Amino acid sequence: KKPITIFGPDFPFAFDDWLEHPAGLGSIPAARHGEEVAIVGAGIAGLVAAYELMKLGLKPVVYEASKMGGRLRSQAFNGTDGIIAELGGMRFPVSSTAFYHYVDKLGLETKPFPNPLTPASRSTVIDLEGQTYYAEKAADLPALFQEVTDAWADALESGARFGDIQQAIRDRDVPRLKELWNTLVPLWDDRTFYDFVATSKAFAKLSFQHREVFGQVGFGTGGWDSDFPNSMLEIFRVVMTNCDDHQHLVVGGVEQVPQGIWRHVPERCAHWPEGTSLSSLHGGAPRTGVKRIARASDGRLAVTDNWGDCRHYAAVLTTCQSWLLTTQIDCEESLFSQKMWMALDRTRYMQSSKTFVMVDRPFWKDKDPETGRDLMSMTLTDRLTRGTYLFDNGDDKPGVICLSYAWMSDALKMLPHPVEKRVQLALDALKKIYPKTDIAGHIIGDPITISWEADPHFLGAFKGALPGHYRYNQRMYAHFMQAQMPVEQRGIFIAGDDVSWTPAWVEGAVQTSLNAVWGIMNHFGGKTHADNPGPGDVFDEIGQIALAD
Amino acid sequence: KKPITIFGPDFPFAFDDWLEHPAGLGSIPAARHGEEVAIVGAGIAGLVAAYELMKLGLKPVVYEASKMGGRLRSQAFNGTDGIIAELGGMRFPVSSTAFYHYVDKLGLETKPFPNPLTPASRSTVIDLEGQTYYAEKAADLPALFQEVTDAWADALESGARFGDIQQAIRDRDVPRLKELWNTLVPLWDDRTFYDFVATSKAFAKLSFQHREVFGQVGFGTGGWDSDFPNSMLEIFRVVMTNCDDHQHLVVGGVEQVPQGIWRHVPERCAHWPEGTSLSSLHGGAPRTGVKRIARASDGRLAVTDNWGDCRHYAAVLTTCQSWLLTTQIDCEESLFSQKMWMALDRTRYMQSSKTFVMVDRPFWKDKDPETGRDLMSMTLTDRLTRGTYLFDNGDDKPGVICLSYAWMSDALKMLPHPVEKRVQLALDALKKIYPKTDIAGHIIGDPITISWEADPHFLGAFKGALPGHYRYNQRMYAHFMQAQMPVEQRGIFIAGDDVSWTPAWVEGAVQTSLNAVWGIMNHFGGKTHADNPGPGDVFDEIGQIALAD
Ligand SMILES: Cc1cc2nc3c(=O)[nH]c(=O)nc-3n(C[C@H](O)[C@H](O)[C@H](O)COP(=O)(O)OP(=O)(O)OC[C@H]3O[C@@H](n4cnc5c(N)ncnc54)[C@H](O)[C@@H]3O)c2cc1C
Ligand SMILES: Cc1cc2nc3c(=O)[nH]c(=O)nc-3n(C[C@H](O)[C@H](O)[C@H](O)COP(=O)(O)OP(=O)(O)OC[C@H]3O[C@@H](n4cnc5c(N)ncnc54)[C@H](O)[C@@H]3O)c2cc1C
Ligand SMILES: NCCC[C@H](N)C(=O)O
Ligand SMILES: NCCC[C@H](N)C(=O)O
Ligand SMILES: NCCC[C@H](N)C(=O)O
Ligand SMILES: NCCC[C@H](N)C(=O)O
Repeated sequence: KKPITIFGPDFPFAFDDWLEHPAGLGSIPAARHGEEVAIVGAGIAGLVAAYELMKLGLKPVVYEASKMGGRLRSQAFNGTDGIIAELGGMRFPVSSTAFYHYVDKLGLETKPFPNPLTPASRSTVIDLEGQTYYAEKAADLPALFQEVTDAWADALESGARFGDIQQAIRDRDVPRLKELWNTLVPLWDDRTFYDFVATSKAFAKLSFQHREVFGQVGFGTGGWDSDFPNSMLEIFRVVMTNCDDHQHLVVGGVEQVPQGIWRHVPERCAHWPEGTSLSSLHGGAPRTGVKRIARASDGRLAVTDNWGDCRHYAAVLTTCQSWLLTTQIDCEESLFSQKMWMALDRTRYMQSSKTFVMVDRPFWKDKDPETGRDLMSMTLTDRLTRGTYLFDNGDDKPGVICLSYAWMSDALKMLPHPVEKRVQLALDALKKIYPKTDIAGHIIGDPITISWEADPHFLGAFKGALPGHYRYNQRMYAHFMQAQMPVEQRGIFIAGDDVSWTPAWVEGAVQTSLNAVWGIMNHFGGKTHADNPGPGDVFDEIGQIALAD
Repeated sequence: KKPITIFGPDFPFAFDDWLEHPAGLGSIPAARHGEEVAIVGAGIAGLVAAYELMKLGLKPVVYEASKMGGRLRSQAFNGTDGIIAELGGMRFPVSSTAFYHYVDKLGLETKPFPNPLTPASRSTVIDLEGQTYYAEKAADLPALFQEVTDAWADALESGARFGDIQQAIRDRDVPRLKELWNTLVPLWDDRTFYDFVATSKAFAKLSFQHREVFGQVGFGTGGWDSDFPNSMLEIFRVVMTNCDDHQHLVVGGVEQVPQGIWRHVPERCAHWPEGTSLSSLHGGAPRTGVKRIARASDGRLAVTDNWGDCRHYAAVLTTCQSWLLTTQIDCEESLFSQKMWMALDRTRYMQSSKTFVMVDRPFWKDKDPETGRDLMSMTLTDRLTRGTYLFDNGDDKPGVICLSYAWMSDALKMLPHPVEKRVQLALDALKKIYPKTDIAGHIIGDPITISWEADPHFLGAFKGALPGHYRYNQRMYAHFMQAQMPVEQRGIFIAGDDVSWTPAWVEGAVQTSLNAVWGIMNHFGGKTHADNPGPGDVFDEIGQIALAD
């Protein structure tokens, strides 16, 4: 059967085909070869754009204020080789075909992520209101859990034509997909996920506790409560494109994706000599953080770095999170329309924390000879840790444990606390769940934590779309299409997962980046090859519907 | 006409009458006079309770981990007398009768708060998408604003029987209020404010922009967007009890409320000698922060402070924000039912930042002879400052300007930034609005800022009730009623504005405190006088409806 992929629904362009086609993404007039384009941010969106623009014969100049990779960050533990904690993105749905294009291009290895109740996880434990349930398959759970699942399946089929939309995605039937999706847009933009859940037939006829347990742990594979306030359109996108199943981790860390793109030598670039990579073009490193972007008096865009160094470019791509164009960069107001500012400024970010330790061995696989149970499981709880994940690196390697992965309120619980207290709070919660398991005794190396909200170069883990934000996201996603733009707004571009329709998913950063590549190519008077048309060649036909004032 | 007051709707008890009645709040058996009751937190809820319990003949022992007054905090500027910035609560609706009972008791002076389009504000400026509107009265504003107001009035009357509910409040017609209110509870618990707005007839027939403007500035008297995700029941409570109009500030700072309660000598206490105040009972200061609460082997509650000192009490009231009973205090898990923990733990906190400067004089009242406009106005914008308030202390005193009062996303935009950058960001935004006004030149003293989310003794400005949180709030509000509780859960109490139905409003802290006074009196075998019945005497009859599982 044809795989589900992140194929629209908003802009069902085949990015994977565009990338794989042997003609390449297009071309730029030879007279513009070697011209510079500024790229703000060295995360996945900045680097994907830089890489493909280099291939088209431009000289991207990437600036990075903090760390290479942005929210793809894999921190090594003390003294180890190949043992990392994924601080940002960690579980990549195989529906992410644009992303996986680069993963494959680098020859990186992936393996199934130990999500609860999957073959990669031996066991799961749910702990709610002081009651603990062990499962090695879904059927092992109390009846309430299958009831929640059935009600969710049914609410999605009844309220979104889930099956029909997924079939259309499988077959890449664009006219059908748009018809279905475009029906849903004005009906669900303005409504929350919780409203979708509460007012569904399947859940309205169940107890409040079914809804509540759905929030805390779902049907035993993951909680939803942090996303309850979001526009249901966001959740539809996630489930319809299977963002929420068949996920892999990148072995050795996903940070190897941005780092590898930086160093990767394409077989063929336009203009550049053999052996050219982004790295070599920069002499090893991106430029420092950007402090200012303004229209210069020669018409170009002036980008000023932290040290006052000012350079001029025909085009500038920004990939930082949207608030940073006010908060961290002095970005001249007339460079975006007031409608674009409102979209960039009203956009909301979700908070997230993760706290990891390393352990001497995957001791959780040991059996409690009294009960038959693993000493420790993938843990979902209403306690402060919320989600605990177990990473097995082989019987003879240390294990890693994400003691707590938390979002929104539960992340904000940890905000002001240092790592020692984070870990202690988590161990004390996990001691309530597993009173007989000595986790502490196995812990080695250093403890690693993060709060994405705290960091001024991110002001959050990822966007979450509120009700009524469809029009904002539509403005942002379409910004790379500039033919109708006032001339004073042209030449600056945006990309990244906040521009995307699917914010907490790396595929959205990749796809928007590729749209910007097309926009920038076009800006330099370039164009796609006639046999491999690109995003902006079809955008007016199959792009996101616009809503009324 | 009889005033609107914060009279239910959930528990329409006449706290004001209770407080004012000459008999007093009740009594406790003489044998228990002088016994201690621990109070965690010296904000308004802890201090009200402590004050009323002292009057009944107990010895409250108040602990405070940080600053007296909690979220009633008035910081004096360098070198000045009587010139303060309100860092927490600042505008107290006159419908807050229990609160104003204590304000009057202390003889404190109040004056109308300079909200937009009131007599206390001379002018207001709205700045949206780069367009600026000046108004000295509502009619000065473009027609869109009156439309938004009409639609909101209409959505409230149509969807909530606002007029009826308000009449029932004016008349303190308890059966009618409850009938009207109880109808709304199951219908709106699970739905957001934005949903109520979008799906109203009045707004559904207006452009998206009408909704949007309503979020950003309302109808020209205040924005609603940070409250859009909350349960609509919360909002109903606000508007029905006039929390959102006729607001006063306390002259010299509202922190004079908690500080004067601490020092106030009642005419008559049971047991204590004349001249007794909370201060004199404590020898001048509350005890330090609490680190632990547990059941002791004598059957009392053990409270352990930061320095390891452990003291035992027949009753403990905690008034810190609910998360802190896991995050900051080791509070023995069996002291609360699991249902209670879940309420305490799931409760969500809103973020808030304010940044104030002092100016040499109220220069904003000067006229621009070219335009006839004030040099500066009460400012509502979509720019990052959001709301700017102007505080006139008289022509011959310095003025105070709250450069930016922001909530949620717009507060999170400032989170990691220091005060200098906060003030500069705000002055730059205000320069875009008022390009001809030199604010900087009038600024003297020190700048003052806060972010309530950042402080570990608060983990936010105040609760905001999410959809589906009615049951949690019902559990917490009712926790002072302990006759059916397991014995192990009795004797600990909670109060404060997160226990209340009206979280960002001081009256809710006062009303819950008073309930807990009742509970604690009852716990010590005391009771109200027959001619002045108290909260728990009528709670089972007029209390908040419970919802089904
Ligand atoms: C906690 C968490 C878990 C996640 N889990 C998943 C997952 O399981 N699966 C999945 O697919 N996706 C996941 N994601 C999302 C994925 O990681 C992102 O969508 C993607 O990494 C974002 O890429 P980006 O290039 O848009 O932005 P970023 O990586 O944010 O890149 C922007 C870069 O801009 C830089 N920058 C900022 N300001 C400046 C300045 N003034 N000058 C120069 N540079 C600047 C930043 O430092 C950063 O490096 C997760 C994200 C988080 C936060
Ligand atoms: C930014 C903001 C604006 C507001 N504006 C308004 C307004 O305009 N009008 C209005 O009516 N209301 C307003 N409020 C609400 C009002 O300020 C609150 O409702 C009220 O002050 C809350 O009082 P409380 O006693 O419940 O809690 P708190 O004031 O939080 O007091 C609890 C105390 O417990 C202490 N504590 C915490 N942990 C411990 C520990 N482990 N041991 C000992 N002590 C501890 C804290 O330090 C704190 O002093 C506002 C609040 C804020 C934050
Ligand atoms: N199970 C009830 C206690 C949960 C605890 N307050 C926590 O957040 O972990
Ligand atoms: N809404 C939960 C966050 C989604 C995130 N991409 C994750 O998979 O963890
Ligand atoms: N409306 C003009 C732009 C606003 C600017 N990004 C700000 O946050 O203030
Ligand atoms: N979040 C809106 C209410 C906040 C507060 N009571 C105020 O008037 O500022």
